[PDB]
Amino acid sequence: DTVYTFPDEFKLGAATASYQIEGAWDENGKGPNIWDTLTHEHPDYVVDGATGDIADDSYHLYKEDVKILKELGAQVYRFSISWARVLPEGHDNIVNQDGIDYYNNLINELLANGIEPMVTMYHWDLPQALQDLGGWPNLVLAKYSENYARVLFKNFGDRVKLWLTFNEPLTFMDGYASEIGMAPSINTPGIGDYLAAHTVIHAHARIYHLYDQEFRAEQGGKVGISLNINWCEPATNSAEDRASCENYQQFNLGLYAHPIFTEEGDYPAVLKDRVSRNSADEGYTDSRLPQFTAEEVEYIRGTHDFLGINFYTALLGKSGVEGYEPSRYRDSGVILTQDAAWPISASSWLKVVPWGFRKELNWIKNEYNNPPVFITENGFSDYGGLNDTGRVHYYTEHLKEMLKAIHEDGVNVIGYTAWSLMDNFEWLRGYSEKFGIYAVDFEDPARPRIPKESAKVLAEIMNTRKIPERFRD
Ligand SMILES: O=C1O[C@H](CO)[C@@H](O)[C@H](O)[C@H]1O
Ligand SMILES: [Cl-]
Ligand SMILES: [Cl-]
Ligand code: NA
Repeated sequence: DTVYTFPDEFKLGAATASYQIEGAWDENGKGPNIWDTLTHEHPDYVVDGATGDIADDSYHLYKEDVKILKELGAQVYRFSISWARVLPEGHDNIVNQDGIDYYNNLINELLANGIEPMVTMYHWDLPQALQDLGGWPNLVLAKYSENYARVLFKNFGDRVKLWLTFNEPLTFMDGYASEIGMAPSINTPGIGDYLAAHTVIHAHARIYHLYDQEFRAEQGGKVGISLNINWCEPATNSAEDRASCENYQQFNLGLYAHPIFTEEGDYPAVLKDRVSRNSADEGYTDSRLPQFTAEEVEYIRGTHDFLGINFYTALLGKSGVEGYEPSRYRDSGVILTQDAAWPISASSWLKVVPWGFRKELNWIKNEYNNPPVFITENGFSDYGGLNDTGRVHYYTEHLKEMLKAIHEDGVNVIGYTAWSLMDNFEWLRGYSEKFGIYAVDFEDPARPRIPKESAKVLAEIMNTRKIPERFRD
């Protein structure tokens, strides 16, 4: 039963994000963010015209969140801080004491209940005042991000020892690649999304160096970043299809992880080279991919204490090129599909491919020299219901695959937080797609959280520190 047992030091818990759960979008001095803007000005972009104005009301109900975390037996709670709740103007001239108090109250409540906080600084909710300068494509945001992090480290770092600078820049960069998509819903594919990535990488590095310079000696914590990646399985066993899947890994994970997690640093060569060639062929004087100087490469590489991974699903990849010119997908040189045989979810993009998790963990181990990996998200959507057998099966299979990666393959996985503690605002899908292990009634002003079968099974896993026999192969 070794392969079914969690290592003694391994941390298990659950995860949320600020805009998805908090509500109180304009309460007690909080400034507006790009998701306030999207859901207020462009309800046509969101299922049901939903907003995060109330969501789970975790701004008011944070003690209820801690209660269910304690019931679950979570060792760690991953949550994010709302930038505009703390710095309503984005810049650090005004610090909102209400925001400071709120996150202190949550942190203190967690610790009093024996649950460790893990804090994501940026989970997609950029202050609108910073978007008005251009947002992530504008490199000035790297210094603004440093200043925001300083406020967080100063106020919370005495009690928070696990930090993630960013969540899924691969996803939020796409807010600069569509007029109707993720906030801020700007249509600059193949140009502005790359600029956003570049700024994020710079920002991450500044934040890490800040921690080293101003806080680490005193606080003794760890700073990472949460990167999402799908497994990409070759459609056939050919060398050509394998090449396309390597392209996928480099264009999705490597975009962020090669600069930070390798000894060499910089973007992956294939990323630089394919974008350079495509840009030339299309008549640009300059490559659409921004460049790091040698000094920047050195500054950025090594800025990590662990790697956060969000893992959900897999794709098939075959040799070829498709997508619009210009775009990151077209530049990446892979044709992506899903296998019809894979079990479905309530999300078009999410198919159940648990063995892909093990493959991805091995890819990461080999590419980045077995960094400590914390699984900061993994989970499954349905449309509702407490007898969530699909979600239970999703978790038990993915945890089994992860445990094989640890025990059989030697991957240094150090923790795992399920996405999500509770049903919440699922971005452009509104409240229509449910990812929680606790259900929430969004028509009940009290927003009660009630356990699904998956919450019960995860509690059993957390308590026993093993995969129960009935879920074993
Ligand atoms: O990777 C993610 O997947 C989740 C499910 O789509 C989403 O809700 C989180 O905010 C996001 O970080
Ligand atoms: Cl084949
Ligand atoms: Cl049994
Ligand atoms: Na302060």
